[PDB]
Amino acid sequence: PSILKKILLE
Amino acid sequence: PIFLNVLEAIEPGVVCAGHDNNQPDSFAALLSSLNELGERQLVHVVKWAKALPGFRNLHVDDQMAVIQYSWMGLMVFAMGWRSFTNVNSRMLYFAPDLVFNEYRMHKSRMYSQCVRMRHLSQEFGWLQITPQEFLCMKALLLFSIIPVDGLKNQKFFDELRMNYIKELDRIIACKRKNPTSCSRRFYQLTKLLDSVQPIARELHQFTFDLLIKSHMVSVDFPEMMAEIISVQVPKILSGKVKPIYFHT
Ligand SMILES: C[C@]12CCC(=O)C[C@@H]1CC[C@@H]1[C@@H]2CC[C@]2(C)[C@@H](O)CC[C@@H]12
Repeated sequence: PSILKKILLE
Repeated sequence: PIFLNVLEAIEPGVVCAGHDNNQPDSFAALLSSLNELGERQLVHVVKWAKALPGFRNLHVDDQMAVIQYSWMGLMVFAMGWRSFTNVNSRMLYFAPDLVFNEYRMHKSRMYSQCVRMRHLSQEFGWLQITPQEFLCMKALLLFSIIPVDGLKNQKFFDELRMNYIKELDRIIACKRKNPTSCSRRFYQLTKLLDSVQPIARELHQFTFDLLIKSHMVSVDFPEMMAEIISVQVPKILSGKVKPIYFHT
């Protein structure tokens, strides 16, 4: 995704 | 009981839907709020999921996949638990500020799906599920649905799953003598976990149809929501991604 992905690789 | 210490310690807190109760109920308002709630609870799931024992062992890509394919069943499960402990499965406690009474159940046009959700809610009572069984069972849900081809590192996903199954197994085996009750408890609970899948897919179908015509009914979709319902849900509905059942 893109916003989901960020919450994870975070 | 290290595993249990962890599950109990990382359990998400109370999440509000941000619903404006003072507004008359109306399809759009109810669903727009469930979607907002859905988007919020999705954040906690990702944080909850990543702090799970052995989770970061999964290939970062299978971490997205599993979370993206199983949130519906996870959220519906917990929600059935909140309902059971608060409004005693009488109603549907989606959030503190978004409780569904029979009226709202009909008003959102999902009475049928809500009836099945409330049934699940009752099962926690009928089966006398403990707070510990609920937590081990809910962990398992995250590993309960995958693409038919397999994830990046399927060999490892199956390992993690096996361990979580063995845990739910110990949770039952603790504080229980002899062996038909255990063997029997394990049968009831794996059946309960299975019954979650059928409900999940119904909501998947419902939300997908909803998104397609969202702009016709004035129902808003958060960004990760509208994103996941058209990029991951469609593959569950088209048979690419499938639930893993214990029983046949
Ligand atoms: C997962 C949520 C929101 C979180 C929860 O407590 C369970 C509940 C089950 C119905 C879902 C809802 C999120 C938004 C959806 C997906 C609507 O689009 C249609 C079905 C709704």
